[PDB]
Amino acid sequence: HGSLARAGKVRGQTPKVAKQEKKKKKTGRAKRRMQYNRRFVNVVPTFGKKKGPNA
Amino acid sequence: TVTIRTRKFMTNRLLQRKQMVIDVLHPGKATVPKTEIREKLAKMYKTTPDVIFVFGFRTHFGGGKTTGFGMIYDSLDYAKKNEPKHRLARHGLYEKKKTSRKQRKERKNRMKKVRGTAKANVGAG
Amino acid sequence: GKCRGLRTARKLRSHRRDQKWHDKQYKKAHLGTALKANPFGGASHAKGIVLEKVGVEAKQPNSAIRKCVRVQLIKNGKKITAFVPNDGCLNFIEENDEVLVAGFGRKGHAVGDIPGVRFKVVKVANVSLLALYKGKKERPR
Amino acid sequence: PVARSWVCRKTYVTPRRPFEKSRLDQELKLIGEYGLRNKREVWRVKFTLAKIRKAARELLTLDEKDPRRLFEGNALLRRLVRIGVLDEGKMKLDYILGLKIEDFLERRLQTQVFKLGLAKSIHHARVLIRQRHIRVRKQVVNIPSFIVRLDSQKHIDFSLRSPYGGGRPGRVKRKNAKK
RNA sequence: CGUGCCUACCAUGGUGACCACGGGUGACGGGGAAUCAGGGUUCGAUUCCGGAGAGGGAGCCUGAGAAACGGCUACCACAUCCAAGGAAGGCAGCAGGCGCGCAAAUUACCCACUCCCGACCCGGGGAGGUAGUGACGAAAAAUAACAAUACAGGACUCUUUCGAGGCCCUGUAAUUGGAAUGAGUCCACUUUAAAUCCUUUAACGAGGAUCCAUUGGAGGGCAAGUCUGGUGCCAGCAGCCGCG
Ligand SMILES: [Mg+2]
Ligand SMILES: [Mg+2]
Ligand SMILES: [Mg+2]
Ligand SMILES: [Mg+2]
Ligand SMILES: [Mg+2]
Ligand SMILES: [Mg+2]
Ligand SMILES: [Mg+2]
Ligand SMILES: [Mg+2]
Ligand SMILES: [Mg+2]
Ligand SMILES: [Mg+2]
Ligand SMILES: [Mg+2]
Ligand SMILES: [Mg+2]
Repeated sequence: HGSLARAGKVRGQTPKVAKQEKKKKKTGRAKRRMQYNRRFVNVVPTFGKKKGPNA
Repeated sequence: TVTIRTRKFMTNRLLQRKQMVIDVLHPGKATVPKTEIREKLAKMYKTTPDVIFVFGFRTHFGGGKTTGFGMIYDSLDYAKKNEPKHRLARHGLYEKKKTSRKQRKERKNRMKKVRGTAKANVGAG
Repeated sequence: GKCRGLRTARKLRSHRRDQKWHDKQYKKAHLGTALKANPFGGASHAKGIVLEKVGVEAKQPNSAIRKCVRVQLIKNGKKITAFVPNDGCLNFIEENDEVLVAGFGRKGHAVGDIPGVRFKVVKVANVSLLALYKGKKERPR
Repeated sequence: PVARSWVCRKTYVTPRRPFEKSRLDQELKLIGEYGLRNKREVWRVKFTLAKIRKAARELLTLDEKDPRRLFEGNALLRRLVRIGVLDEGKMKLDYILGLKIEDFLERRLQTQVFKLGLAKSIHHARVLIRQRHIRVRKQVVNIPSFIVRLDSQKHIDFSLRSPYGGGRPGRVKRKNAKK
């Protein structure tokens, strides 16, 4: 077919964005500590009818 | 500082030897080397220090007991005869002086090719 | 309707051994045509060298031009229409390059968008396509 | 040929459904309650409890006066008492099946440290049992996954260490900075 | 040694639809492995037992034991040195090399342990053991933590408290410590035939330039965004439905 060389069009016309400086991510036991403390200690004031885990 | 004790004890009067398991206790510094444990066991056995051998030392993961096998003999001639040459090599009684690979096998090959007077000439020289 | 006597186990094993062939999976697993018909010789991966680069059309509800690599094998020697997975990589796959191929999700069927391609490009001359689609491990020049 | 060892045990159960909301919530609150690293060491405790349940049902299958049932049941009760899950009371074989997952996690090392002091925030007790600071007996304990046996249960000391044993492991840095 | 194993004569017998006979097996046979109600299904070349073979296949000396192949003779296919008249070879042993393939380790040290051979307490053993590559797979497990001061996003005990916090999760690129311990830098040990690795201890050894956790996904199954900007059935995504 004549339009076979339409390759890399999106990665050639997509503007690049510099990945900004993100802090280090605590892993393992610390990650499970923050996953427990994100959704098991101070969420129950917000009642379980509505849910807001990401927006 | 250190404390050397025995755990299991056997006696073989056929070879004039006494075998034991040695635990050295450490609430302090590192594993005591070959010389000082041998000297303290020779002092506790109250004989000449050139007769008692010991081999193997463990460590129970931070201080504690170190475990080894000790051979207390009574005769130095029986020590030179009964102990193997690798345990004579700790004090340097036996030396082989050519600890090289393929020497024996290449002498076997050079004695396998030729035979007789030429074999005694090449294989020895 | 069955046969349920104490001396009927020969009749049972004969009947189940006859009716077991009518399943598709048993006959494609224990008939030699799944060795002497397919490529790979019954394998998972095979190297191959590019013969041509052909764009195929997609199905009827999806209007797309998929990119395919006609692969000449090394082991069997069959001609295989492969598929370039990602967005670029048509510029990264040149003419007559060593290409490792695999399946999509199933040996029998193909992907519901591509009509007649069972195979998918993995490597480009001993350096994989995921690295070339990312920034590291660029091809030899 | 060679003859050294060929044996392989997998104390690891991956569940059938990978993504269950209530089960992942239960596992996350279990990890956050008992201070763990990942879910494979939850699945270890799950596999050991399931193996105990399978052995208990295999014993309860047999007749009451069976010698294998009596011997293995008395041995299993003795082992569970020496672990510390059961009491010296109900010695029934269905009382073995009437157990939960949290009992072995309570009978781990740092949870018994939490019950008997010197723990001070289980997330810090992880560091206190990784570093040589909590030592069940003269043989030094280092590994967190350690079952505290009921026979002693109280010998938690530490010798030749930083806060009480002595020495200058890193305070010599601060002292050389002040000098 | 008992045998249609062979020979001479005599009889016409023997097996089979309860699958005889003939084919294929990407078929060495098992103890076993994977798979979790039970019943089953699929592999087992592989460390232990037995069998077969040393490129194919035939014959044989010695010896108690071989149709042996790190024994021999002849044929076929390979293949080395020739000074061209002739010799010499069988890694489906240990390393290693070529080819093949998606696919698999170093021309290492030692008889120290295990046993094995021999005339023998003494010799030898790529049988084996040690070491190198190794994310086939399994076991334990830090990855920056934690207890402190303070702005408080403020849930909670209760009193008009617009808070008394001897309970508190959290953003704190805000400060202070155990300056911990771990990885690595390395004395001395130890192990070891000689080393290496496990452990011990001497001196070093973290403050975001740290000593850096990645692999896939965020429409439903299936956990998680009706966020932002381009691309506009093009690129593509998606194993299925589907989106553009
Ligand atoms: Mg399909
Ligand atoms: Mg075969
Ligand atoms: Mg099973
Ligand atoms: Mg079964
Ligand atoms: Mg037989
Ligand atoms: Mg043979
Ligand atoms: Mg042989
Ligand atoms: Mg050979
Ligand atoms: Mg060959
Ligand atoms: Mg994606
Ligand atoms: Mg969902
Ligand atoms: Mg996918």
